[PDB]
Amino acid sequence: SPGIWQLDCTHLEGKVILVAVHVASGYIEAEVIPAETGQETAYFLLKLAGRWPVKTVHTDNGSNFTSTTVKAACDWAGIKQESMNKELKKIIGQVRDQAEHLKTAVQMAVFIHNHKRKGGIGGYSAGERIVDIIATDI
Amino acid sequence: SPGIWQLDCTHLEGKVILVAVHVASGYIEAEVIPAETGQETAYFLLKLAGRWPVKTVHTDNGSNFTSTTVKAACDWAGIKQEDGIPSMNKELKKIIGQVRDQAEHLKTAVQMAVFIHNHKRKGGIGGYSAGERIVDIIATD
Ligand SMILES: Cc1onc(-c2ccccc2)c1CO
Repeated sequence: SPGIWQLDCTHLEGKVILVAVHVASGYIEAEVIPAETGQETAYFLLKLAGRWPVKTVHTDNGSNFTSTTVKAACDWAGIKQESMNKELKKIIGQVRDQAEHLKTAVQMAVFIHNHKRKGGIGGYSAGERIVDIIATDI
Repeated sequence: SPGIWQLDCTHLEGKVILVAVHVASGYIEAEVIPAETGQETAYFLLKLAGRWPVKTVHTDNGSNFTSTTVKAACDWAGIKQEDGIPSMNKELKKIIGQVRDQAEHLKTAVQMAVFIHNHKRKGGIGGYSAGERIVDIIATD
């Protein structure tokens, strides 16, 4: 399960957020982009794979995955194509106040989501789960 | 020393590459930006700090770091900003030169070069890559 990611889209304030969730830990990355395009997705995946060892992404059916540029990026990076963010809507809502731009609220919420300890003393954050899973794997 | 990151910039084809180096591992993260503004740096650091446990940052003390926007982002994320504290730039431009022909746009070749830097075995076949060192270094349990 170490290299499996889920990628999905969300539309807010007539704008687009790509969210990737590392499935075994619930760790996320997100970015706001103007539109859900092949180019934008492919750049996103390339960033992702250069940072974590991505093996497989699960995506929705959308055209932005079928593009020639996304397939070239996947081939180049060795990625094979095949709810956790409902919390991210919520966190985006709780911090919307604290910033002018959406892209800033998005990133603040990613920070909050990844650093938040689940459970009591002895708990782990998503950020800690992902690094532990990967370290263990090696 | 595990939460220390150095920030740096490099220029190419007349655009700004913002680079974050994890000091103890060599792991790099990088984005191409329109210009070295307060806002673009703050946005960069905030994305960084949401992805890794960023305790400290060293800067070249460029003017984008003296901006209130950056200092306010560091604050929010609990990062200690350390301006003026002393290449990767050369090694990265050379890797960029090797993949440059495979990408329409610079930004894309930047992420390809980051990927290659992070996956490269350092030393012999018995060794480990930057991507491997950082997780090993950062893993708490
Ligand atoms: C080989 C290999 O196997 N896993 C990784 C890796 C890459 C990025 C982050 C963490 C691990 C690598 C290269 O860095």
